[PDB]
Amino acid sequence: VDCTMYICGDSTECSNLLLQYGSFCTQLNRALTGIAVEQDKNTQEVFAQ
Amino acid sequence: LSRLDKVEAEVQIDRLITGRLQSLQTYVTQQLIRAAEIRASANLAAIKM
Repeated sequence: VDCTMYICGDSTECSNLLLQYGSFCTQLNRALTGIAVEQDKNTQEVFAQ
Repeated sequence: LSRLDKVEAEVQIDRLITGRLQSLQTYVTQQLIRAAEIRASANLAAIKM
């Protein structure tokens, strides 16, 4: 998820307001990327034996 | 606290409280899920032992 496109969409005005909450969009994208890499790990360790 | 009188300050402080408390909740939730992952790995290591 692009946390900024989700929360604000195209708006620059919303994007500037959003930046004042700081790291939260980075935390969200980092969590979803970790979940995504775990799915390749899961398939690797089940099938690539 | 150096700069605004009490009733104007209280609104600004309530904004800081809200966002900081949400940052703490995010931390403690992610730590509870990491704790479950390490707990599972510790149970596996106890079995391996």
